[PDB]
Order: sequence, then structure tokens, then C-alpha cells
Amino acid sequence: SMQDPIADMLTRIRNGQAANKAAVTMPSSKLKVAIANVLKEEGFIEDFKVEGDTKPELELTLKYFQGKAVVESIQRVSRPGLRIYKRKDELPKVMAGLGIAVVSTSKGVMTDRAARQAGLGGEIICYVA
Amino acid sequence: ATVNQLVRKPRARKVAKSNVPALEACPQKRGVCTRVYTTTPKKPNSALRKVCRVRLTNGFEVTSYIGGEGHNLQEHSVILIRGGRVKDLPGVRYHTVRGALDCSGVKDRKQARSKYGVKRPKA
Amino acid sequence: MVTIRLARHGAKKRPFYQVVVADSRNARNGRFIERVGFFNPIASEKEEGTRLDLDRIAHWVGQGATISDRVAALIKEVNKAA
Amino acid sequence: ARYLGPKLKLSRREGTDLFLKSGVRAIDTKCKIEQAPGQHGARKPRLSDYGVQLREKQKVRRIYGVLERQFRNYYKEAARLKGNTGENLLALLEGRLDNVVYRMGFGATRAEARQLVSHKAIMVNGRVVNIASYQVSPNDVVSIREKAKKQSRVKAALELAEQREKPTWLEVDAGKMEGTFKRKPERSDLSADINEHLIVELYSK
Amino acid sequence: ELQEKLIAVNRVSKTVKGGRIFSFTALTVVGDGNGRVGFGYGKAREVPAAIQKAMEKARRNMINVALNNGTLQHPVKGVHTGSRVFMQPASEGTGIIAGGAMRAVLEVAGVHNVLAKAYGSTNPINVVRATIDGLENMNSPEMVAAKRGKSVEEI
Amino acid sequence: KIRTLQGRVVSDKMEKSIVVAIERFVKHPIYGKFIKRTTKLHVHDENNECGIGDVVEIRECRPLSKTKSWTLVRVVEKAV
RNA sequence: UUAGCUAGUAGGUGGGGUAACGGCUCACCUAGGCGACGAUCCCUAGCUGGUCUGAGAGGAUGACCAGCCACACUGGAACU
RNA sequence: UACCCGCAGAAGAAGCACCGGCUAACUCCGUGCCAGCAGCCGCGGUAAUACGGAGGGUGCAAGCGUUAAUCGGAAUUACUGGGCGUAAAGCGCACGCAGGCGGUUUGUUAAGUCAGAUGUGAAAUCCCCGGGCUCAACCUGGGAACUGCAUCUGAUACUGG
Ligand SMILES: [K+]
Ligand SMILES: [K+]
Ligand SMILES: [K+]
Ligand SMILES: [Mg+2]
Ligand SMILES: [Mg+2]
Ligand SMILES: [Mg+2]
Ligand SMILES: [Mg+2]
Ligand SMILES: [Mg+2]
Ligand SMILES: [Mg+2]
Ligand SMILES: [Mg+2]
Ligand SMILES: [Mg+2]
Ligand SMILES: [Mg+2]
Ligand SMILES: [Mg+2]
Ligand SMILES: [Mg+2]
Ligand SMILES: [Mg+2]
Ligand SMILES: [Mg+2]
Ligand SMILES: [Mg+2]
Ligand SMILES: [Mg+2]
Ligand SMILES: [Mg+2]
Ligand SMILES: [Mg+2]
Ligand SMILES: [Mg+2]
Ligand SMILES: [Mg+2]
Ligand SMILES: [Mg+2]
Ligand SMILES: [Mg+2]
Ligand SMILES: [Mg+2]
Repeated sequence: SMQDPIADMLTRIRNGQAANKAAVTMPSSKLKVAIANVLKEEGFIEDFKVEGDTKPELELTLKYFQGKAVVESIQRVSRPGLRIYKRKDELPKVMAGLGIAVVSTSKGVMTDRAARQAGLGGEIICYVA
Repeated sequence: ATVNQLVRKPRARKVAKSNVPALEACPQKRGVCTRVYTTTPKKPNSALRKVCRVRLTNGFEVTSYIGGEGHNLQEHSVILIRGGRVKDLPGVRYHTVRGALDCSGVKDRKQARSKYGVKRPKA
Repeated sequence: MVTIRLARHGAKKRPFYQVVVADSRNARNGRFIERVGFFNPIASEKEEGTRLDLDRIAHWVGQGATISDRVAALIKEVNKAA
Repeated sequence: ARYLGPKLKLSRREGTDLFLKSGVRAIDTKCKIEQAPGQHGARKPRLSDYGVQLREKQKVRRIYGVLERQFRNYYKEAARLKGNTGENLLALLEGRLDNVVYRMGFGATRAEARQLVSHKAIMVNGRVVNIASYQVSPNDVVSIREKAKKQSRVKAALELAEQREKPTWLEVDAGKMEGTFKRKPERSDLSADINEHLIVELYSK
Repeated sequence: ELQEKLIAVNRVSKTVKGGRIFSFTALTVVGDGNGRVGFGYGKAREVPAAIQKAMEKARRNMINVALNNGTLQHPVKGVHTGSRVFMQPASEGTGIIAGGAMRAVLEVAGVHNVLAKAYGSTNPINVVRATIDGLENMNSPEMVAAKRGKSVEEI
Repeated sequence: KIRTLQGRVVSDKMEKSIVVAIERFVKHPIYGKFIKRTTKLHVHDENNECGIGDVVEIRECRPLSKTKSWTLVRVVEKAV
């Protein structure tokens, strides 16, 4: 059964961008909206939208540069079978700092760069290259 | 594989067994020659190779190779043995140390002498 | 009882001594409660041949520690130099 | 402790001047320098990469006169010290008292300088020292002790060192038989003919 | 300009009605330093002919890699067939910590400081493939910024 | 201010005594999965007031029997 | 290729005992208590700071030095 | 005693293992699947760089080899960091208890998680910066570390209740 809708979102991104999809649609969720917001701020996607009242869909508009995927890779790290948390002094650097890690800190979902500046740890959701 | 399976049963580390069990992790052992005889090797070689059956002080009995040209060993002779198999003699897992206890060194050898137990030519 | 004494921590024919607080029943080099300083019999005249925390020594004496004869001599020496 | 065999055979095997003789005469008049030793030495080999690395390790040892155990200790310390392991290693090898004595010019050869040291003829910073591996340090004075200045050997050695290239990091006053570290040596000054990086490769395996 | 390396020579053979024909293959690499490299695999019935074919193949088939002042931009994982290669940038004076087949490629690329490890098959051909694949994937801050539209101050 | 544990009653059939299960989540030392671990305490239950499945707060005290070295501070929730 | 173990056994009340809390011990009462998060049984073994190896995570180990524990021909007991 | 001075005379002081490939170093003479060699591949049946000797090397050095034993290389028990169509590996199929896992929204808690503070983490050993032995090995001052444990006071995104 569906037990990790975040890995579902990330896989929809990966597959749609490998298929050169213009946009992808998935079931919406607060955490999905937060993660999409972080990705838009870091520029990995063009836009996102939420639509409908009883069963809200979330749409992401994918981004391509010189005919190729802007998202190089997108990888779930914390997962239901094995949760991963890091202290402030242990937050990972993805691609030596060219990529991002998304961290659910106590102050909310943010990049690892932001979390280091705030001095926080948190649950590490995914890596994005 | 699955982490829950590992938590239920950890990775069983293999154990590598010693090739020289009768040596009991000793570097050498003393023993008494109960029989001294010769055997053909296996293919492709041909020879008559010199071997002895030795009861060790710990009561193991082993077959041991007698290296170098000619030897003075006989039944009831007491010798020191070390590890190292001979290949082409299946089951000969040990070497007799030349120049120890009853085992003479090789008489006329002049090179690699310290492997075969023979002393410096003084002149 | 509690005592303040030297512990030999050096090399053959090259002595060096820590100044340590110990239960007198403990071995010379064994268990000790606190380390208080050091003394070197063969330090150069250019070199710090002795150091003590005289304040913590005074604290331990307030608690009833027994100072060793050589440690007492060293304390008199330091308070003569200082 | 020391290599005591035919010294110039070493230069033949390395195919180059190892400075093992004082230079009163060119070595090609004293040996067939271009040809490796022994009866088979005419057949020049195709060295493997391991052979090349080994041959450089050997060359550097065989110039400075250091056996493998001490040379590996130098390597481990140079690998602990900051900066380039190879530059550090060469700085250490150049800091030896016998080497400093040779560079200063009092010994006509490194082995002659090693005698002068070992026989308690050398003083450093005003003190007698007779340990060849003694590490000299900046601003140290080195001098001949006054009972030794009578030896002809040092005079002839000085009359040869005047022909060699002058070191930049040392200073010597030959007429007084004293000198000083003005600087430590640096990779700029030591001969580019030493492939320090092959030494690093060989011990870092 | 070009530096050249010979990585391997291998004697392969074809069986025929009369017996065996032996042929030589040579694997070589060339590069400008400065992050341009190519590899060439040649075949001939003679060793020097194989080497010359390899060099001629390696002068074309040549790629650019965005080196970071003589080290890598970031760690990279390359894979080809059975050969997996991990590479990581290193501080100055580290040198090339690599095996021979990778050391040749990284030397002719001019990557002075690297840590590298081969895993799985060490077969030189596929190792060279995997290393070139990894270096080809590596990307640099300026074009990452161009993709994401940020200024390079984002670094 | 008392250093205190909270757990659930898993047996009440003893006199003046209960068995309390303390349930803790702990990161597995090697594999990093968070595992539930249980520890059972024998606790002084004066008046025999607690019952099965109650959630109860307890504290360390002097030895009271061969097994008992813990005493009930209070019930915090009750079953059914 | 050890699944059931335990009857002072688990708890309670009241005497006794200890420097002291306690089945520590005794009379009576309740009938429990432990165990697949491995009880019971078998084999092996002093423990730790540390040591060796390793990029690290780990793996092996516990000679010298320091801390704790146990023992003193074998098996018991008490005295001061 | 350490240290120093004086005196005679090169005088009193170099071995061990390797040289077919891996792996630096090779040519004669014995001998003929014999005698022997070997860590793995493997050498010898009359032209042996592989056995034994000699002359040449090469490598270590008051040491050199050989045996035993641990970690590495071994990503070859794979947590970091592996596999299961044919190479070893999907139970013959299914149901299902304990166990692991859980769509979405609001409130609450603050167990997991995160932050701060305090105590503790014996000295030695291990790292860094400096002293002393004629250098070194040794000894030693100060620092860092002691990747942890525990108790308070905060945060509530996620997970659990
Ligand atoms: K009682
Ligand atoms: K009892
Ligand atoms: K795994
Ligand atoms: Mg045959
Ligand atoms: Mg020595
Ligand atoms: Mg393999
Ligand atoms: Mg008593
Ligand atoms: Mg025992
Ligand atoms: Mg490893
Ligand atoms: Mg280490
Ligand atoms: Mg002992
Ligand atoms: Mg006895
Ligand atoms: Mg060989
Ligand atoms: Mg012949
Ligand atoms: Mg191994
Ligand atoms: Mg491993
Ligand atoms: Mg496999
Ligand atoms: Mg089959
Ligand atoms: Mg199969
Ligand atoms: Mg099936
Ligand atoms: Mg089913
Ligand atoms: Mg179930
Ligand atoms: Mg269930
Ligand atoms: Mg949920
Ligand atoms: Mg909490």
C-alpha cells in the first residue's frame, strides 16, 4: 500500500522530468506544499499550484535548461523504515554544497544551509542535486 | 538485507580456520618419528619424496616433509617441525626443520645455508 | 590518613616527581586523590624545577592532610624564593 | 651502520655523479661511468614503474648516506610536518650535521665530513657534537674546534669547496673555519634532479 | 601540448582452421592537462602499430572537464559495466591517491589532488570508461547557478 | 521535583504490589532503526488501588522486598 | 541440533537478625513470579582505562602501566 | 658514575636473504621427470636465467631470513557499503496471531527529535605547542580531545501518544 507519499512525490518528479513532462500532478498535503515551496525558492522548479477543495491536487511545473533536466537527482533519505535525524554539527553537505538537503527543523522545513545559519538540527527528508 | 531482518538476526562473521591445527598456534613443535618412508607425488610431477609420520608432544600424529638432499632421520629420532605445506604431496602439511635436535643439516650445501641448518665455512 | 607526597614519575637515573594527594595506604605510584604540582631534582637553573598550587595545598591542610617531609621542604623552598 | 664498499659502483648504477669523490679529477677518468656494473651491466634494462620508484628512493638515500630505517623515520616525520611531504623530507635530509659540514666546505666528501663529525672535531653553537644525524637549526653557528684546525684535510677541503657552487642558506668564513645557518633550505635551491614525489609515492603505497 | 600515457597491452587471439592467430591490443590516454582528456583503444598484429592506432583514436574522442583549480569540484561516482569508481577532491599537496589505471587518466587530465578508489572489476578498459564517465558528469558552480538561476553568491 | 518514571500496569495480582512496564524508544546502536524496548519493574502499590492497563507514575525508593525497589507516586490514567 | 523454569519460589502480616534496607531468617496467609525483548541449561571468559589495525564505521585484543573484582595446598567455620 | 683530558696504532669490529612472473637483480658448469624446488602461477625427462655450485648482481644491515598470530587490502557478512530470470540465492500456494509499516484535517501533549546550561567522563596513552638528555629512542609543562552519560530550561516541523 502507499506508505511514503513523500517518496511518491519525489519519484513523480524524477520520472516526469526523465519523460520530459511539462508538469506533474499529485495528491496535495501540507508537507508536500512545504517541500514544493522550498524547491521553488531554491529554483529547482518553475511553479506550483494547489487546486480543489475536497480532494486538492498539487501541480508542479518542471524546469529545463538547455534542453536538459534542471533536477540532476532527487533522493529520499529519511524513510518510514529508518528515520534519520542529525544534530547541528552533523548536517550533511550535498555535492560539497552545490545541492541541497531539505531538513524539517523545529522551526519548519528549510535547507540545510538555512538550518546551519539558524543553529538547528532536524529530520533530513531528502537530498536534491 | 532489510534492516528489520538484520535487527532480528545480525551479520554472522565468518571464521577463518588455521591451516596447521596440530601446531596449536605454536610456531614449532617437537615430535618422535614413528615411520620414515617415501611417496610418489601427484601429477604433473614425478619423484620419490621423503616424509615421516611423527607423534607430537601434544599427542597429534602428523606427516611431515624432510627437505634438502639426504637426511639422517630414523624411527625413534626426535625432530622439530614447523608449518608450511608441500604441494603435490596431499596431506603433508608440515616441514621438518633441518639442523634441530636429531635432524642434521645438509652436509655440503653452501648457499641459503640458514634455511638448511649448516654453518659458515670459516676458511 | 590523607597525605601529600611525591610520586616518582621519570626514568632510570633520571628522576622526576609529581606532587600528589593520596590516602597513605595507597601505593606510591598507585591511586591518588588529586595532583598538586611537581618537582624536578635535576632541572636547570634556567628551568622551573618546582611548581605547587599553594592555595589548594592550604585547602587540603585545612581538611587535615599530612604533608611529607620532602614536600614540606619544597614548600619552604618555594616560599623562600617567591 | 655505513656503506663501506666501492663507492663509484654506486654512481655507475645510478648513471650519475653522486659526489662520492671529492672532485680533484673528473670521474670518467676513474670509472666507466656510463655503463652499469658487473658483466651484464652493458645490457640496459627497461625498468618497470616499481623499478623507477625504487631507483629514486635509492638515489636519494645513496647521496645522503642514510639507511632505510632512518630514512623511513625521516619520511614519517616529514609526513607529520606541515606542507609538502617531499619538500619537508629534503629539508630534513639537508639539516643533518654531516651534510651541513659538507656544504660549509670543511669536508672534501660527505664521508670525510662524517669522520670530522664522529671524531669530535666539529662544534655547533659553541658545543662539541659528534652525531652525524644531529639536526642543525636556524642561527646555529658551526665551527672547527681549535685543536682540529691543524689538520691539512680541512684546508684541502676548503680549497675544493671554493670551486663548488656556494649554498644560499649557509654562510661560511673559510679563513676562520666557521659558518652559520642564515636560512633553512628550500625546494628552490636543491637540485631539480631529485623526484621527491616518487619517494612520496613509494612510501605512501 | 598533449601528454600521452600507455595504460595496457594485452595479447588476444583468434582461433582458425590452421591454429591460432595472436593479436595485440593497446589502451592509451592523452590530454592537454587543464581538463581535456581522451582515451583510445587500438588493435593490431604488432605492438607499435596497436599503440599508434590507440594514439590516433585518442586525439579525437576527447572531452572537457571543469576542473577546480587542479582538483575536483565535488565527489563523483562513475560506473561502467562492472567497474565502480569513487573520486573525491583533496587538499593541496595530497597528490594523486589512485590506482595505476585511474592515476594515468587523472594525471593527463591535470587533476593534481584527488582521492580515488576502484570497486568491483578493476578491468582497465572499463575502469577508464567509468572514470571518464564520472569526470564528464562533474559540474561546476557557475553552470549550476545558470541552471538554477541564482547568482554564484549562492555558493 | 522528583526524578520519576511513567509506565503501564501489566500485573496487579500481588498484594500491595504491581508490575509496571516502562516502554522506551531507543536508537539501535548499529543499524539506527528506532526500536521499542521494555523494562519491567516491581512497584509498591499501597491500598491495592491500581488495576491492569492503568498508566501510573512511580519513583525509586529504598528496598522494599526481594524484587520491589520502586514505589507508586500516583495513577495518571485508568483503563476502561 | 537447550522452551519451559521456580515452592522461601513471588508477595503480605508479625516475631528474630544486621552498621544498615531487605525471604536475610522463622510462623502463618495469598498463589503467584520469570520467559520468544530468549527464561532454564551447555561451552567459553576476570572487567575497564586502553593496545594493534583501519580513511572511517568497524575488527581483534585486555602482555607492560593505572582503576575495580576474585583467590592464597583442597573443602568448610568462626574468633579478635 | 655521566662528562672531560692524555697516549699507541687502521689498528680491535659485517653478515643474511634474494636474481622465471607478481617483484629490484643473470651468465657459465653439474645434472637429465632423477636428485631437488615452491607464498600463488609453476620448474627438472641431455642447451634449466626456476634444482646444486661458481662469477656477477639486487635488497636489508648487527642484523637477515623462516614459522606462528591479528587488522588491512576483502565492497569477501556490504550500518556507512552487496545480492536472489540463467552465475549461490523467491518458501509449491494461501490464510493469519505476535511483530514491522501507516491516506488526509484540526486541537492537545512534549515520548522520539532539536537547542541552551550544569555535573560527570580518574591519571597515563593518543594529537598540538614548548622544555631536558651531546642528538634520537626515552622524560616532561600546557592545551586539545576524552566521539559518551546524566539532570534541568526552552522549540513543536516531523514521528509517537
Ligand atoms: K519482617
Ligand atoms: K529466600
Ligand atoms: K545494505
Ligand atoms: Mg611429468
Ligand atoms: Mg640500528
Ligand atoms: Mg571482485
Ligand atoms: Mg562486621
Ligand atoms: Mg579462566
Ligand atoms: Mg576498509
Ligand atoms: Mg591510526
Ligand atoms: Mg603477568
Ligand atoms: Mg601449588
Ligand atoms: Mg622467483
Ligand atoms: Mg645446463
Ligand atoms: Mg582479510
Ligand atoms: Mg570489511
Ligand atoms: Mg556479490
Ligand atoms: Mg544450473
Ligand atoms: Mg542458480
Ligand atoms: Mg513462486
Ligand atoms: Mg496474504
Ligand atoms: Mg499480524
Ligand atoms: Mg498487525
Ligand atoms: Mg501519517
Ligand atoms: Mg522530550
